[PDB]
Amino acid sequence: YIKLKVIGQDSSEIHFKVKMTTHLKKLKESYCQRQGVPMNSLRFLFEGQRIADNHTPKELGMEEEDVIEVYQEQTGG
Amino acid sequence: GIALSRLAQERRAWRKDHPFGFVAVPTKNPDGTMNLMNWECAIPGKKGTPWEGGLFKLRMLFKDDYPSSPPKCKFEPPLFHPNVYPSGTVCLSILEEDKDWRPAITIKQILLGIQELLNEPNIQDPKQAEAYTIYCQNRVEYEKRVRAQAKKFAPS
Repeated sequence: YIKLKVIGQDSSEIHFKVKMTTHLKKLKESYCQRQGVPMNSLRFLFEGQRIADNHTPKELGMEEEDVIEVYQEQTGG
Repeated sequence: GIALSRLAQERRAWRKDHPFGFVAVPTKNPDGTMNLMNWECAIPGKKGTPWEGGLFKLRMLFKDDYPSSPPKCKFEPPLFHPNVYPSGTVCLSILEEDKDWRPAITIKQILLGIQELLNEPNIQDPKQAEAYTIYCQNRVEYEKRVRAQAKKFAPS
């Protein structure tokens, strides 16, 4: 279990506590729900790497209080 | 100039043949004359859906580039629906000139496409935060709100 700070371009900082082996797609779902933004309209980055759905914190080498960056390619819909 | 002629052709066709329960009438100007650029419409709820019993009025606004350009459809008052802006504006692929809009699309085809949109929302492109949240979390609460607003707009 590690806490992750999820940052967006809109200065949004939402924290999530996840297990080291859960697929990071669940964190995308919790960001979609807590922000009311469609999940398919967001890109999640760890370092300079787009976070895949089967990627896990253990695989990406994430640690406590690491930061994930979120981009929204749909400027209008 | 061509818009007013196309809109007048549509008004006559709607009078003669139009789907049951729908309304589509041009508004009036402050001087009483007819304004074919602003229509007051109404879309009836489908039986068997949480929308049944309610008549949801919306407004169609036409620009001078009609029918080369699509009309702007705004629900008045704004509807609780995941694809309706908090301002009432309805987005649909046929209502985006850079998408699926063609000049042949009549008023009848737009009101039917919005009617279908009510019970079958496009969850991939939500335009309202509140209805997209409730629909993707507590569907029972979503239905209760729709039925509450269906009874709110029921023809009394």
